[PDB]
Amino acid sequence: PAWEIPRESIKLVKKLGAGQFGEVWMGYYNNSTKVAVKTLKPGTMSVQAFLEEANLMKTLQHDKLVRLYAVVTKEEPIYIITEFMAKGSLLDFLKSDEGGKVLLPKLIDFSAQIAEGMAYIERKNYIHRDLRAANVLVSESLMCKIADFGLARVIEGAKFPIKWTAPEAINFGCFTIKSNVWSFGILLYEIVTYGKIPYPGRTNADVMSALSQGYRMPRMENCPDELYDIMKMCWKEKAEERPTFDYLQSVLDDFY
Ligand SMILES: CC(C)(C)n1[nH+]c(-c2ccc(Cl)cc2)c2c(N)ncnc21
Repeated sequence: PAWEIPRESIKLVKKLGAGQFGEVWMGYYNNSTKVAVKTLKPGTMSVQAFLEEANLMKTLQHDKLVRLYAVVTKEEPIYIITEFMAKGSLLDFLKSDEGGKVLLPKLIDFSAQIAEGMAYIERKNYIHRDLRAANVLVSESLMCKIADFGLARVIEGAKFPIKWTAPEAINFGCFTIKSNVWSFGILLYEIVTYGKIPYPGRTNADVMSALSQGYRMPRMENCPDELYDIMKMCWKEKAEERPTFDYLQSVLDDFY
């Protein structure tokens, strides 16, 4: 439709990350606009399911969600062209020297921005399924935007993140907006700790056992009670008893 553009009009300058699925490049749309280019390495999938991500983005357009600009799907290397996010993924950023020197003020803001984009997705009636700091991107103005809608659904190459996935989603395959709320609470842990792996020292297997036994991550050092209460809320066993992303955005804006 109005998303196909001729290869010509895209210049790939510098590589930003290799996957076992493709590359991400910083580039230019006809010299004027800085863009990111998601490369598909052929044979890996699914020159379609690679595009499922882009197809989903055509519908999901909010300011705190990475914006699609265009696609190139006619020659053998397929591209997804999006808004370029200068500071990379939220995970990477929080771990960098610069990220290590941002105080809670901005961390809570990061957190609340993500809660905002998620409040759009709930409203829109979608689920992300793969919500975590590595799937949040940061621009120059320190804006957080949600990316990677590979697993996003309206109700395969895939691999949902065990340590981020709600217990009823693991055990009964039950993915809902409320399961995303669980994932968000884990993303709060990620933010607070400056990009530490959840459940340090535990394998996916362990975690999960331990979840079936009512285990929660104990309150972490350098995390205020009120914040941990928000985390604890997102982890309520009963999915129905977890907050909405609107309540999260409200409660998060109220730290001052
Ligand atoms: C992995 C990393 C951090 C280098 N990365 N990944 C993407 C990205 C590109 C296209 C889509 Cl469809 C989704 C995400 C990205 C981006 N846009 N801007 C800056 N860094 C990006």
